[PDB]
Amino acid sequence: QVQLVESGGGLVQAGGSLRLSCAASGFPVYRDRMAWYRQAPGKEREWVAAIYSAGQQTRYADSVKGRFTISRDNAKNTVYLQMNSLKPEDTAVYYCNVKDVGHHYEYYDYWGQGTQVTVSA
Amino acid sequence: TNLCPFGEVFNATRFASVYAWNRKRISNCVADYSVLYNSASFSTFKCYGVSPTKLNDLCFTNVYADSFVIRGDEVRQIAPGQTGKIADYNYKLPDDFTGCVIAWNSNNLDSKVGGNYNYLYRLFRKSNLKPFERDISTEIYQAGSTPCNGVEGFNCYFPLQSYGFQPTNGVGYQPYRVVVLSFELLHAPATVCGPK
Repeated sequence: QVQLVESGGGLVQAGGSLRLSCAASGFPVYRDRMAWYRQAPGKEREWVAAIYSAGQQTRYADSVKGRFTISRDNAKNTVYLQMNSLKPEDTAVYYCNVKDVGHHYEYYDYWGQGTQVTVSA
Repeated sequence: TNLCPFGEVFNATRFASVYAWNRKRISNCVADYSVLYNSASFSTFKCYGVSPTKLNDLCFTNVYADSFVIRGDEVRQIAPGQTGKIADYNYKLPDDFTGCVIAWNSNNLDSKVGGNYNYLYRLFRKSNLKPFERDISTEIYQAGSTPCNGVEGFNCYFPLQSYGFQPTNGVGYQPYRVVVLSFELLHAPATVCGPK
């Protein structure tokens, strides 16, 4: 029932910009936490950004602070990652992520399929 | 001296998340507890240190009404001596509690088609809450020894979690509104008394 679909991405030159989208079905985008992660070739998947319903609304990994902005649209049940001043190190597959709790207090990590983002030197 | 405004608490349109549970002080008014207890509107109505049928005969220095939303199978944690994520990290009753825990299923008002995720509970905390302590901070929780620096990552978690209140949920995972009445009598004149 819970499903995340990433769209956007592709190839961009260094210094360009992109907007990734995460369409959510089965749950409202207005919730505790929605996150973006990225996995570069041969590397561990790492947290990139998150938007929160309580406290500081947005948080960002150090390497993207000041260059990425996360936001949500409730009418379209979508979360966006706007990526400016892209650099080759930003090349990765990007995923959106939520953490849900179930009836027996299980904690399940939900991921999308990922979208490829390539930034050429 | 005016009726106590219990309806302001029990019929509030908006209830708090348990982590930021709400407190209202009730003072200088006539309280009718029987009309609450005998209303057939509540699935839980239990008192510690007082009997529910005798509340109308009691006078108190002050009454506190704490209110919040949890899931049904967590109602059992709103009692002295209980442990669990709610009691440990969100709302803790003392061992010597005097008061009442009142709860009712609010699925008809707190469920949305598609899910209501507005209600949050604290999932991580460094230590347990003391009785009647409120923690509303929203800092990244440092689970390990490396500081988090406002950043999620390994051993670094956002501490609040949404309840996922779908209307089709099982009754244990349905939303329940909760009011905890705390009765204090000190050596001051009683301001909250029953009728007659």
